[PDB]
Amino acid sequence: SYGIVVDPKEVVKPISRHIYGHFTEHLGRCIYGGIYEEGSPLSDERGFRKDVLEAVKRIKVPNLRWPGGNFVSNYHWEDGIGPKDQRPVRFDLAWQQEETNRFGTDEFIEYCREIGAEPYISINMGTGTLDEALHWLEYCNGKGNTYYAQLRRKYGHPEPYNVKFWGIGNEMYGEWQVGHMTADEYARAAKEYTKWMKVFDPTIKAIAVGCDDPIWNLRVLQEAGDVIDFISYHFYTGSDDYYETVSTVYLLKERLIGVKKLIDMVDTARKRGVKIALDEWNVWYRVSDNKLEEPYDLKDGIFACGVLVLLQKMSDIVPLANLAQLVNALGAIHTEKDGLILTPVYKAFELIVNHSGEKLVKTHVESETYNIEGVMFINKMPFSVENAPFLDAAASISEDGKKLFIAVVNYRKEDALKVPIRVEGLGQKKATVYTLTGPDVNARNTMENPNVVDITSETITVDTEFEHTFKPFSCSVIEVE
Amino acid sequence: SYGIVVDPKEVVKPISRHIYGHFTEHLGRCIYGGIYEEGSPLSDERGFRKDVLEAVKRIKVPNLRWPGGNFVSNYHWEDGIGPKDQRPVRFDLAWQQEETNRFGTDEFIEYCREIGAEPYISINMGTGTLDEALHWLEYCNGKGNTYYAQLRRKYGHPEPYNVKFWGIGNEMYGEWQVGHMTADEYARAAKEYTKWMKVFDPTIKAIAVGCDDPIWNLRVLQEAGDVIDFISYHFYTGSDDYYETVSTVYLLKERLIGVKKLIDMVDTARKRGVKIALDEWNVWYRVSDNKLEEPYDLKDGIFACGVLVLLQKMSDIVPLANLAQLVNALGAIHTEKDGLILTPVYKAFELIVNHSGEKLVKTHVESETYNIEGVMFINKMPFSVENAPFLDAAASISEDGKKLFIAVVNYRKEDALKVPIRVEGLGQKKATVYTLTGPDVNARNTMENPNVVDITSETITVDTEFEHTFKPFSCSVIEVEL
Amino acid sequence: DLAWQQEETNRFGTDEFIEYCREIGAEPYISINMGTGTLDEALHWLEYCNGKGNTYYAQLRRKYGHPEPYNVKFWGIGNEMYGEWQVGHMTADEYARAAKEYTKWMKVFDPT
Ligand SMILES: OC[C@@H]1O[C@@H](O)[C@H](O)[C@H]1O
Ligand SMILES: OC[C@@H]1O[C@@H](O)[C@H](O)[C@H]1O
Ligand SMILES: OC[C@@H]1O[C@@H](O)[C@H](O)[C@H]1O
Ligand SMILES: OC[C@@H]1O[C@@H](O)[C@H](O)[C@H]1O
Ligand SMILES: OC[C@@H]1O[C@@H](O)[C@H](O)[C@H]1O
Ligand SMILES: OC[C@@H]1O[C@@H](O)[C@H](O)[C@H]1O
Ligand SMILES: OC[C@@H]1O[C@@H](O)[C@H](O)[C@H]1O
Ligand SMILES: OC[C@@H]1O[C@@H](O)[C@H](O)[C@H]1O
Ligand SMILES: OC[C@@H]1O[C@@H](O)[C@H](O)[C@H]1O
Ligand SMILES: OC[C@@H]1O[C@@H](O)[C@H](O)[C@H]1O
Ligand SMILES: OC[C@@H]1O[C@@H](O)[C@H](O)[C@H]1O
Ligand SMILES: OC[C@@H]1O[C@@H](O)[C@H](O)[C@H]1O
Ligand SMILES: OC[C@@H]1O[C@@H](O)[C@H](O)[C@H]1O
Repeated sequence: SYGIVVDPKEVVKPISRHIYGHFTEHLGRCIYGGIYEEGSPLSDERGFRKDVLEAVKRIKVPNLRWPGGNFVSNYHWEDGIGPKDQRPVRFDLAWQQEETNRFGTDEFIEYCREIGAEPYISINMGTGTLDEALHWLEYCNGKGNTYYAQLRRKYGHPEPYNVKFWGIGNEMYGEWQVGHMTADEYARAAKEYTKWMKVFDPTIKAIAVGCDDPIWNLRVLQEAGDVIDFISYHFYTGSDDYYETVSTVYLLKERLIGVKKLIDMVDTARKRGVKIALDEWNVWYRVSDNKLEEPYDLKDGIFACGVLVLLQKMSDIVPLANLAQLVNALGAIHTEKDGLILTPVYKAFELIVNHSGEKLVKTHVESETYNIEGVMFINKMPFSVENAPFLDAAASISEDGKKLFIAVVNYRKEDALKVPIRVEGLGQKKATVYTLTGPDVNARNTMENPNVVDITSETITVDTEFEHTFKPFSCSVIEVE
Repeated sequence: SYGIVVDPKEVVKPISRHIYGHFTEHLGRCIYGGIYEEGSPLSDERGFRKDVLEAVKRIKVPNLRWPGGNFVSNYHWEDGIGPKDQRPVRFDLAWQQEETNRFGTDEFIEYCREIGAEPYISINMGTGTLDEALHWLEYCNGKGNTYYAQLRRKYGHPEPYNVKFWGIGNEMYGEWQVGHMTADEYARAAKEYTKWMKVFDPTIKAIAVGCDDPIWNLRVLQEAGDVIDFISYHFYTGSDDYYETVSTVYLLKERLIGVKKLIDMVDTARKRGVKIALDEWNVWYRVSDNKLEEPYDLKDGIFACGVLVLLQKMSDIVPLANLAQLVNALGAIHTEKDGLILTPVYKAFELIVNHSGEKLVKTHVESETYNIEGVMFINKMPFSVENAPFLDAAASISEDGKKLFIAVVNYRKEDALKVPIRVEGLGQKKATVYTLTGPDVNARNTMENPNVVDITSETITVDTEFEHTFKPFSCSVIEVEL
Repeated sequence: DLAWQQEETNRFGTDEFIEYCREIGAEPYISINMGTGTLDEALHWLEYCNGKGNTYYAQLRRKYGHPEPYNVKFWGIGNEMYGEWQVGHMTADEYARAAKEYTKWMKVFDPT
């Protein structure tokens, strides 16, 4: 009833490196007090929190999304460039804060270079214009003599930033968004912005706004599916119950398959190979204010491990994903003036991203399954999932072919699971198992106790067949050879 | 590389018995000269062709759809009831033929009763009205003193017919349909007709029209997803090329998953458990006239075996399917005045429905796969399929738990496959393999040679592990006592 | 009659009109009713006039005295359907769709 079979010689498909993306919005203390804090003793002279930097570098961010989120739909990017003391203070409608614009495009790009991430910029389609977006693109990517390319040089960067990922609006369907649009308006607008941005720089990838309204999605695909590269999906989940939280990995799975099928049903989109960008996702159900400082526990970190494992298996369909968000706001990392906490959501990335290959290999998993009905998100919406596995895994190998990584999530709350594992043609060797778990499903890290939830390692002896006991509510990578 | 592991003690889900249903339209010689031929030396006292009747009983039809198809969207069911001599001759717009109406509701129900099939009636939403559909339903199902219930009694049938399946229109999106509608029109009308019909008889199942247009499907699910029970899907396929034909089993599979996910995306539909009725499907690509006598070959019968195995594994999403059509028109069975021909499409049904269980059990298949880019249907539309298997299987067990059926399709065009099969906890014993096969991919049965493509039986010995050599382009059922 | 507010006895009808046409040597040109009429009703008029087979309305023309088809060549698909004075008047989109529908099925029955 439980077992795992891996064939390292059978490569199924690449795993897109962008599944491990992140997102920082100008919301609460995400940016100001989070990644950035002028005159914190913990910041360098650019204002970057150095302790945050060290934690972000450790999870090897492939791409970073900015600046929103709801914020970008009332953000004018030119307010954020040039001599800092000359930048206007603006009232942000989305989260109802004064915004000083001291963190703006050039500082965001500097932050990306620092951490090694590809910038992923979202444009303003609420109060912004086509010209305004093309100017932002020209500023970042232009290598000619246009005014905004010159302006980037004048402000201290001769070389183009080459921003590759551009988000065509944020959540333009929602009544909460400034300048929100109907399906027809947004679909025509997404086609218009995308096609002209691509006339200026044909190398960019454009992410168009998707949601759960299947008519919305289809209008977007029908109208813009000849020029866009992704349609985005946002997924937020969770409740006080353990199984109700972690099972929604498998709800997310069905949601994604649905969006994929929509793409399949629009010839031009199916033919260009439009894909999905899961560009916002996390647990989010406890907090509902303008700071969103959700206190993640181990339960939430197991959900996060389950998503990363899922994306390794589905990255051909969903090559771009971005946890919402990096710091403080729905934060993987929580900061205080005098330190930081690494939540179990952070730990999920610290585990998977440091123990994972570039190619997915044939993995066949035997598992008991369960059915569940629960609630999710801040409004406690009911959902159900059928046949969610208690045990799930994905095996990957490194580019060179020297290392095998078997990630295993044991969702069982109540019991450890002894699992026979088979690996075809594997010698008999030593391997390290890295395990994320904690003392109970509501365990948390604090300033006082920063490692209640942490990754432990043990050496084990491995063969073509072997068994391993996986603790309850845990995720482990068996790193071999 | 190729292998099959079955666990007969792990029951995955039931297999809906309605996946093997059939469809007879008033099209060309499907009815007149097909199932029904008044005065033929081959017909009984009701005018039913007896040779056809024997062939239809052999495939254990679980439900039979009638009378269309494009036909029904200009059919007035009252034209086909009462003393046959007084039924009016009509010009059928769909297929441009005079319809004498000598085969109508009472004859159809009698036909269904004779073959043991549940009737499935489509209603006319092209030229018909709400009243007219209500009256048809009252005639068939009314147990009271209403005019139409009394009329059914008067014409010789006191007991109500209890027709369970009702088709809410046919292909109402297509410009070829008489009275075709926009999506918003049809979605509102489907809601209106279904809801009042269920006020008269809450026990019926309503099938609403779906297609390949996702906006159409979603209007229908959004507007009527609170009252309909199924959304229908039609699937026609085929080309001259062997792989282009059989691989579209797997195009269908993705089309179905598509429509299922549309249902998932409409909360009222999803919560009501709205399913798919694949209520027309076949190979159709050679003939384009008003008679549609598509000359099915073995390649086409292999596509059909592939669909039935697929439906065994997906019947929880697609519990109702109907091959189009039973006789002559896209015909599984082809008739002439002096006999009939069983096509390999008919043989697919002969094989699977006689050798299959009621519950699907755990079946893991190893198979090499292939990708293809082809054309399909009379207009040769391009399609592509990714990772179609060369080998597929579904294992099922009988209701009592005492017979195992392992259906296996070898799609390879040229080579036999010796496949290792494991059945968990099986003793060593004898079993029978029933195999639908023929000499080449284009083989056909004829009047002169009715058995070129047919089902063979042989004893083999099985055990917990055994092997069997499966002919190329063949389907087999290994039937085992447990 | 709603259009001219008169009692219409119908003592002059299709058969008398055709007979009048044959008397004067004119091709009949018949306008159909798209106000209170239906597609079936138009098709039945056409079948009565032009059918040469065994359809109910062809037989009906024979029963009333005229075994040979009338072969009416000109059919008016509606009259002034845009006008508010017309019974059952239509918008452009409604009339356009209906004209296509009536015309195409009438021509399936008689393509001449
Ligand atoms: O991540 C918080 C908010 O979630 C989504 O509703 C918005 O795009 C973002 O501003
Ligand atoms: O803000 C998170 C939201 O919950 C869903 O309704 C919104 O569309 C999704 O983006
Ligand atoms: O109820 C709204 C919830 O917000 C979204 O992320 C969840 O998917 C949606 O179901
Ligand atoms: O094969 C299972 C799912 O159905 C397909 O359409 C999706 O691409 C895939 O992830
Ligand atoms: O498993 C833990 C990760 O692997 C190491 O390289 C990272 O620094 C460490 O945190
Ligand atoms: O501690 C875990 C770190 O990640 C591993 O890859 C490093 O070698 C190991 O020391
Ligand atoms: O739910 C599907 C049903 O399961 C079987 O028991 C019935 O015969 C079949 O029609
Ligand atoms: O079965 C042939 C025709 O195919 C479909 O187009 C129609 O519903 C049916 O009349
Ligand atoms: O008649 C078969 C047809 O080809 C497809 O476009 C139609 O919708 C389908 O019903
Ligand atoms: O021309 C298209 C073919 O008719 C339909 O049945 C096929 O599915 C459709 O793709
Ligand atoms: O047939 C099983 C299909 O696989 C999944 O991708 C769909 O949700 C489910 O209907
Ligand atoms: O395998 C063929 C079928 O099994 C027997 O009952 C059927 O009559 C026979 O034709
Ligand atoms: O002939 C094959 C028929 O199918 C079986 O069930 C019958 O016994 C067998 O004779």
